[PDB]
Amino acid sequence: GGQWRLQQGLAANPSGYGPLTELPDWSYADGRPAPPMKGQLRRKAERETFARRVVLLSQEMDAGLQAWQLRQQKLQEEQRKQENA
Amino acid sequence: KFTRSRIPEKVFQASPEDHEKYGGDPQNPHKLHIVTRIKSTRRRPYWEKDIIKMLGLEKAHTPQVHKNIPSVNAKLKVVKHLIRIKPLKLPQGLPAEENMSNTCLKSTGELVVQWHL
Amino acid sequence: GYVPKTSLSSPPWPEVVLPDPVEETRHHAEVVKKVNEMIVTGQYGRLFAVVHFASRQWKVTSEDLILIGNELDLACGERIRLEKVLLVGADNFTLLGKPLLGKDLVRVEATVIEKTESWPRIIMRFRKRKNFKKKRIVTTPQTVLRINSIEIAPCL
Amino acid sequence: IPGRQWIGKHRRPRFVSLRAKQNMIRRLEIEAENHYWLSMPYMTREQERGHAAVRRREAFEAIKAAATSKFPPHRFIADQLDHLNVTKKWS
Amino acid sequence: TYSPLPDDYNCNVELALTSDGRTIVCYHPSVDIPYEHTKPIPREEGPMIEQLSKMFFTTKHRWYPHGRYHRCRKNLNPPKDR
Amino acid sequence: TARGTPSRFLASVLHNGLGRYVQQLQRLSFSVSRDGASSRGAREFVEREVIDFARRNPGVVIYVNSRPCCVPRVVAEYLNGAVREESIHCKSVEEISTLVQKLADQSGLDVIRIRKPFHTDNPSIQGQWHPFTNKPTTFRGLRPREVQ
RNA sequence: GUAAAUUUAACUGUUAGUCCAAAGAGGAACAGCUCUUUGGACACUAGGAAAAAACCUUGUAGAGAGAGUAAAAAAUUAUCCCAAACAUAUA
Repeated sequence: GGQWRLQQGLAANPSGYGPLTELPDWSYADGRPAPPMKGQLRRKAERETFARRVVLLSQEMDAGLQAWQLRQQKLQEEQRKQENA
Repeated sequence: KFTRSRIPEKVFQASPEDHEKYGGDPQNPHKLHIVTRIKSTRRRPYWEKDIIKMLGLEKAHTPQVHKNIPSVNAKLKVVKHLIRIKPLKLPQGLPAEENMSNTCLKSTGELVVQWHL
Repeated sequence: GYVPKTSLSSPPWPEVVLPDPVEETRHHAEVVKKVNEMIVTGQYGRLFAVVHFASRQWKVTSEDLILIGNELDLACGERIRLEKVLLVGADNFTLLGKPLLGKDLVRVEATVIEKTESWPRIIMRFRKRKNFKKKRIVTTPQTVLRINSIEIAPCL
Repeated sequence: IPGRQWIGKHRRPRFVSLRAKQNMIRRLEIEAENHYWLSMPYMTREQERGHAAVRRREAFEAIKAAATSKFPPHRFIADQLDHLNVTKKWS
Repeated sequence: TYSPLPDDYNCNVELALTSDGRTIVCYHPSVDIPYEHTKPIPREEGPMIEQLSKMFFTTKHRWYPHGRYHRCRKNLNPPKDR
Repeated sequence: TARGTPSRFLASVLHNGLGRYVQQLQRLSFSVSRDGASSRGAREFVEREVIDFARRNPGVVIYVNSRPCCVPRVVAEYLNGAVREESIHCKSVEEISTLVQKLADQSGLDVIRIRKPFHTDNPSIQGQWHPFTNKPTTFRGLRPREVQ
């Protein structure tokens, strides 16, 4: 059952993102933790690249909106110095 | 003969009923798309294959983000029957550099920074 | 709002009704207090823990062995603890997480006894009429863990 | 039945199960949602024009540098003179 | 003794949640079998196969012997589980 | 293939994790040739790595023969009598180090198939299932359709 | 959105097939018949439709005694029939 999991905002596959896979799977006896799983490293890298791509697209299209605004304003202002005398 | 398809644009004039059905917001329209492939490229023509190789959608059920520019919409409008596109809502703003290696994505379509394992 | 009794007007399933929520909570508090005093005194005996170590679920008890199909980056005879315990049970009581159980209510130890590589397994692909005949030998690495103890603690 | 039983005038028509119809409806509702989320773009076409030109240009320049960069690898004296120790001894 | 499901066919088990909600505790004791439900102790090679067929209720096929090939492939010292 | 080869059940030597852990390998026996190409990768292992391997776990007695032969080999004698012979001819440094570490980090039991991934010696805490668990009892023990 | 395209030097090989949807021609608006075209698949993996190259779902490949899904269940009143059954326990 995984349609119910989605209508409750969970990963449909319990081996996806959740407590079961994110948390470390072991620890040394005294208590000092142990180097993470290579799956954890791989998924941290993939999520990092995803976030960076989101930043790139968002801020570049905003820069495009700003550039279009100033281009239209340049058209407006250099339309105004042709109306003297 | 079989050809490409030209969808009439009237299929994309969302109604107010649609707005209140899905998470509608006509004005202040959403910035990005998160797109996931849910069908095979095989048994489907070659230009669909090329598009699904252009939008980064090689593996199925692997989400990839894209702009909402009409160019990418004109690409998605011919592989729409192989993709599930959901808005990437950002309840709190896009992450900063220090807290970027500690972010994660929820199945409801939201990117969130507070992901302590 | 009335229907004469008939074989199909009513629902065949016997319509149960749930207990009153407040009395239900009081009952739940009483029984958890009972299990808590059982754990604090020492009633239990041996314990079995359903654990989620490193690929999949193992049902584990004291003294026993578990073969994992991958290396674990640990010297031989180097004590370890297994977090992610999703069931722990004794003769009379058993606790299930939702999904997991805190790192204080259940403590599962372990040791590594041997690191081996599995027996040589064969991958052969073959197709008829095409001279397609591929052969390969694979030796997965494995490590065997002795589960040492499973200590439950009163914190409920 | 004449032969090649799945064709011919007296073909056997397959039946439409309920779960196949339910699958059709699932895909079709997903399509309706796609139609919605393609029904409102951010930037009109006149606005996007050239906004990401710099990124594409630098990516293509990276491609060009990679293409132009192919050349034989170096050749060191150490390799040729370290093959000469397949006759080590003890004495 | 709560019986939404009639927990009397076998025994009774009590369910509860710890106060916060992140652990579920179930109490199941070994119900003992009552006394007054108890009772007191009360104080020739074809017919061979047929009689063994009726006593153990298996059919006749498995009782005939097997040849040498099917009895050198049998494992004399099999591994011991547990 | 599985049918065509032996098998076993998951096992330790002497319940080798309960009280403690004892290294299973007692002995390693290197044979090397002073003047011979095949032993080259082994020769340096006697110069560079063997000293640190000998100190890095001291329960193993390491012998090195240094005969005037042409072939090397390593004999790994274990506590329970099993001898693992391994060939190191025409090998190099890193692979011989990996081999000797692999020998000194496994038990002596044969590498043949493992049938169960576990060896739970007391596989029940709550009472193994027989067909009468979960089956009710009746008044005076009347099997069905009886009278008295 | 992409990371590929064009050109130079260099040889071999195939060079056209079958079936399905679609527009058509011939033929009986038959043929597992012949012939053009746009697409798909096959001659490569796997699961389904009973068996099933050609229909539907799926691609990049190993180990696992872990999980979620895809397609996917037949309804109306001329040797020897051919799945056994079942109108209702919360999809």
